[PDB]
Order: sequence, then structure tokens, then C-alpha cells
Amino acid sequence: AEPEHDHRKRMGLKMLLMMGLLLPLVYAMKRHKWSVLKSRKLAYRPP
Amino acid sequence: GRPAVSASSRWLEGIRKWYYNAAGFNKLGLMRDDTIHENDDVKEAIRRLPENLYDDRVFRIKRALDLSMRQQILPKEQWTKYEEDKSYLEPYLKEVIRERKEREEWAKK
Amino acid sequence: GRQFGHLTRVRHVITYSLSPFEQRAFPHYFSKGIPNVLRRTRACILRVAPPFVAFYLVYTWGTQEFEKSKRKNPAAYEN
Amino acid sequence: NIRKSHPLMKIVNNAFIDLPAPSNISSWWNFGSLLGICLILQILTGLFLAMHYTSDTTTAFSSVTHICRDVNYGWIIRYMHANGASMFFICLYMHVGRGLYYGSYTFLETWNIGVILLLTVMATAFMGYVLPWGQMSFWGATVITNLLSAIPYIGTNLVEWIWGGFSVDKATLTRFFAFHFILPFIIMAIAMVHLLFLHETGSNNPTGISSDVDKIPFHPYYTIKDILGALLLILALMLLVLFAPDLLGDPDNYTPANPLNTPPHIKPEWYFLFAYAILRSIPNKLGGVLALAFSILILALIPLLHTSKQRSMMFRPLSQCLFWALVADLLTLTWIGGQPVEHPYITIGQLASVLYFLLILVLMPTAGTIENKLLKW
Ligand code: HEM
Ligand code: HEM
Ligand SMILES: C[C@@]1(c2ccc(Oc3ccccc3)cc2)OC(=O)N(Nc2ccccc2)C1=O
Repeated sequence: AEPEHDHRKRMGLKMLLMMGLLLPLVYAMKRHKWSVLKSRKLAYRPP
Repeated sequence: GRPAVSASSRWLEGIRKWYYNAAGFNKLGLMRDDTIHENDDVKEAIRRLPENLYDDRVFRIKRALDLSMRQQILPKEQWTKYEEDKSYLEPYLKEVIRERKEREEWAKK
Repeated sequence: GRQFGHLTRVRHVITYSLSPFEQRAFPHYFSKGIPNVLRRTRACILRVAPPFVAFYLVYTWGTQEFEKSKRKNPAAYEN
Repeated sequence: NIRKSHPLMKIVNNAFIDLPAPSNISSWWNFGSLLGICLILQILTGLFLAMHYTSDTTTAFSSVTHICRDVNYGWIIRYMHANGASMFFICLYMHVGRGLYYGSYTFLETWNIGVILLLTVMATAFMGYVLPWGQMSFWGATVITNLLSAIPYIGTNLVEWIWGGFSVDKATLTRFFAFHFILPFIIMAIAMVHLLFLHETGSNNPTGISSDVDKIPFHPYYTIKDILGALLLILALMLLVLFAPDLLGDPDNYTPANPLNTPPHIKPEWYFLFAYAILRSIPNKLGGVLALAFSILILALIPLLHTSKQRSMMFRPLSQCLFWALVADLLTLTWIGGQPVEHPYITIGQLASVLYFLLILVLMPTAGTIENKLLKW
């Protein structure tokens, strides 16, 4: 019924293994670029 | 056409003050009028504010939008206190609504 | 659309900011983040959670009645 | 050089690079680009499946198996398609929920276009599901199609018309293949029109308050936020494809054709459950289908029922509770739609159905009005 069964889970392995590399990395890329906003400071100085 | 105070009015006030705290816009430093939905009547009321109020609202909104992005809030010491919350937009808004309603009544005849 | 330069009027606000290559991308990730999530959780549980336990309770009851009523049943037919 | 002058890149720049966007849009805002990714996903895999599927009654079920067994990597392509259809609905749901909660429907045109996009994809997924000519594909095709038969006076000429016969047969499988191939291209055009109307005002945000004082460029920020979020859409899609290919997929479509025999308990796909429960609730032919249509067509009444002086529900404790009661109610409809029409279930199913409508048509609007009063507005 499911001949692909074994290849799929070998791929599936690779998907979690790769995802476990890329996820943290891409997340870190976004934080880097968003740094500038996250730590920005404001001040109001009206007359 | 006056006198009354009631333990009940305070309960009503207590219910309002309760909801105000529950609404939470005061945790972002916002004031009630800062959160109003800008429709036309409102855009015009914003437009009529004097420089000081106009500028204050701009800074408050920026302060809140910036908090929202960090999903943070101000220290409790800085929340806007119900009853220290100024209805700054109200009178302009009411007046802009009155004039529109007048235009509408003229358009009927 | 609308373009930077024609959005709206702003007067008197200073914005200080750092270069990404000068700051950390995760400063106090856990030290400050965990507390923060606990706090956002508290702020919303009372509104989010209740309707769902209400569904949960009807979910377990509902299925319970279903099983006991039809199948399990054949209760008394005594002669 | 410049992105701004070239007649073509100018569109790109104004849509993805320099577009001013709120500094504060949340994760909830990621779904629109995920819906775009979904559409492209469906388009690519869809297409490669079309290079091997055949639309005739006989070989339909068979060609699909040819793909899963014979054609190189057809199985992975076939599962991505199927699981992509589910993700697409997951995204529609979040996207529509985000708009409700945050008041985004106040952008009339873009919201109205969204409803059209909703109906178009539902139409699309329906035709799609029928394609492999399995038991559910067939009976599901039979149920849904027959709804039209409830329409007074012209009801039956219409179903027979859409059938191209006296019941779901040969003619229908072929036309469904055709309409299912063109619909996503037509969807794509409506989506560009959706995006056009949206740019006219730009995005809304969690607070419901104008962000013109704190706009940031879509590009570095949402470009990366969208990338990260695409990868999340991908993980969730692969998990299904690669660990749970049959999980949302009903076991009965793995058995060919039976115009003679209806399965004991036919069960909709998942994303139709709540609507299926509503249709079923009421024991009436006409009224069921009317309730069914209204259950979706209601989104376009939502904007008339906005009652609050605030846009978002971020500062609205009452509306928040009612919103989740709505979600919790939909989740109940889902559970009930996947269950036999019997004792505990029909009554639960009827009360949830009045609740859905009761809360949209009356509860939410009344909460908004008391929130206004509570604030002295
Ligand atoms: C590029 C346009 C599209 C083409 C050419 C296309 C092609 C196909 C073909 C040939 C099949 C039958 C083979 C099979 O069942 O695996 C199919 C089934 C299906 N497609 Fe599409 N499709 C397209 C767009 C869509 C869209 C927009 C959706 C909705 C997200 C969609 C969701 C489905 C579903 C649910 C099925 C039934 C899947 C199953 O369980 O087998 N596809 N499609
Ligand atoms: C093919 C289906 C859809 C696609 C491709 C699509 C695409 C998008 C995109 C790219 C955005 C930009 C920002 C964001 O992510 O929110 C957006 C925002 C929006 N869309 Fe859709 N969407 C689709 C379905 C819908 C539906 C079903 C509705 C409502 C029935 C809808 C109404 C809106 C609204 C109101 C916004 C406003 C943005 C906001 O207020 O935050 N769209 N959409
Ligand atoms: C996938 C599916 C389907 C697809 C799109 C639909 O469109 C809507 C989704 C939600 C709300 C309204 C329409 C509805 C069913 O197509 C199909 O044959 N079925 N199966 C089915 C089973 C029992 C009754 C009716 C249908 C679907 O679930």
C-alpha cells in the first residue's frame, strides 16, 4: 500500500535535521536585522 | 436641576474604572482619545487640534506602537491613570459632528 | 500607495539607534523573555482560555453520553 | 541602479521594498504572504501532477496511483499538493480571524475581495478533491453538488446542468479537472487586485491605531520576517507529507467507485466540518443549504455590525471573550460536523449553530456598544 514508506522517513529525518539547522539560523538573521528597532530609544523634546 | 452623589455612582465609576484598567491602553501610555478609530469626523477633529496637543498625541502613539512591537508595557508607575485621563479630542469631535449633522439637516429640505 | 516623505507630520521626537553589527541579536533571551511571556499569558488567559474549557467539558460529556446511550446501553428488557 | 523608475521594478519596489509598513505588525500578519506561498505551492505541484493524471472515469483513480508508485517522486509531489490544500485553509482561517479580531475588515474593498478569494479557493478545493474518484471524492461530490438542487424552481435543471447528466458521472470528473486547473490562475488575479486595494491604505496593526507616525520599510524587516515564517509553513507542511501523509486523508478514497454504494459514515475533509454541522443542524432541505451559505456569506455583513468606537479588540476585554467564544464555538461545530447525526450530537449541533449566528449578528455588536458606554464615549 505504501512502497515509499522507507524513503519518506529517511527524507523526513533529513527534514528535521535540516530544519533544526536552518530554523535557528534564519531566526538569528531576522533578529540581527531587527536589532536596530528592538533596542532603539525615543525621546520627546517639545518647545 | 442638580443635587445627588450616591454610593451607586461610585459603583458605576468603579465599574468604569475597572473596565478602563481591563482595556489596558493605559499600560502603553495611551490615553482614551489616542485609541479612537479615525473615520472622517475624527480625522477632522485631529486636524483641528492645537500644536501642543497634536504633538503630544503623536508622541504617545509612537511610544505605544513601539511598545506594541516589543510586546512590552510601561512600568506601572507610568500607566495613564483613569481620572488623570484628559478627554482632549472630545470637544473638537463633538463640534465636527454637530456641523456635519447640520449639513445633513439642510440636505433634507 | 503612500510613500515615505508624505505620510504624516511629526515634530520633536528623537530616535537613537545602534548598528546591528554593534549589538546582540538575543541579549537576555531567557532572563527577560520568559518573564515576559508569563506576563502576556496572565494578561490574556481570562479571555482566551474559558470558552475552550467550556468546549472541552461539552466535548467529553457529549461523547460520554453517545457511548453510554446507544452502544453500551441495551439496558433492561427483562422477562 | 533604480528600482524606482523602471516601469516594472517600480511595482515590485512599491509592493515589497519601500512600501511603508507598521513597525508593529505581528505574526498574525504573516498569513497573507503564506497564502501567496500556498497558492504558488499548489500551482507548481498541482501542475506536475497534471503531467501524469488522467481525467477519465476508468483510469482516474489509477493514474493517481501510477504517480504514487511509478512516477519518480510523484508520492512526494502528490502529498505536498494534498497537505498544501489543508495548509491553505489553515492560513485562510487564521487570516480571516486576524481581520475580525483586529478590525481589518474596515478596509471594505480589500475585505470584500478576500471573501471572494475565500469562496474561490473553496470552490477550487472541492473540485480538486473529487479528482481521484475515490469513494469520498464521489459521495462528497454527490452531497455538495446536490445543494444546488434546493434552489426553488430552477434547482434541478441546474444540478443536472452542472453534472452534464442525471448524476455525478464521466462528464463531471472531466469538467471538474478543467475548472480546477483554471481557478487558481483566476484566484491569482483576484489576489493581485486584493493587494492593490490594500496598498491604497497600507496595513492595519494590533492596536487599531494609525501607524503613519511609525512606519518602517517593508525591506529588510518584513522581508526577513516573511522568510522565517515561510520556513515555518514549510516545516508544518513537510511534517504532514513526510510523517503523516494519511492523517487528514479519509481511508475511503483509497477505494475506487461506487455510485451504487454510499459509505456508512461519510466525513468531510476537515475545513468543511463546521459548515457541514451548520447545514446538518436544521432538518430542512432549503433551510439547511440557506444556513450553510449564510454561515460563510456572513463575513460580508461583518463590517455593518461594527459598533465600537475602537478598531481593534486589543483594548476590548468583552469583545475578546466573545471572540474566543466564537472560536470555541467553531471548534465545537468542527467536532460535531465529524460525528454521526444522533442523540447528544444533534442537539449540541443545533445550539452551537444558533450561537455562531447569535454571537456575530447580536452578541459582538452589543458588547461593542457596552464597551463604548463603559468608556463614556
Ligand atoms: C495550478 C492549478 C491546479 C492544478 C493544475 C491542480 C492539479 C490537480 C490534479 C491533477 C489533481 C488530481 C491528482 C491528485 O489527486 O493527486 C488535484 C487534486 C487536488 N488539488 Fe489541485 N490543482 C491546482 C490548484 C489547486 C488548488 C488551488 C487547490 C486548493 C488548495 C488544490 C487542492 C487539491 C486537492 C484537495 C486535491 C485533491 C487531492 C487528493 O487528495 O488527491 N489544487 N489537483
Ligand atoms: C487567496 C486568498 C488570500 C490571499 C492570497 C491574501 C493575501 C494577503 C496579503 C499578502 C496581505 C498583506 C499583509 C498580511 O499578511 O496581512 C493581506 C491582508 C488582508 N487581507 Fe488577505 N489574503 C487572502 C484571503 C483573504 C480573505 C479570505 C480575506 C477576508 C475574507 C482577506 C482580507 C484581508 C484583509 C482585510 C487584509 C488587511 C490587512 C490587515 O488588516 O492587517 N484576505 N492579504
Ligand atoms: C474536500 C471537500 C470539500 C471541499 C471544499 C468545500 O468548500 C467549503 C468549505 C468550507 C465551507 C463551505 C464550503 C467543501 C468540501 O470535497 C469533498 O468532496 N468533501 N467531502 C464531503 C464529505 C461529506 C459531505 C460533503 C463533502 C470535502 O470535504
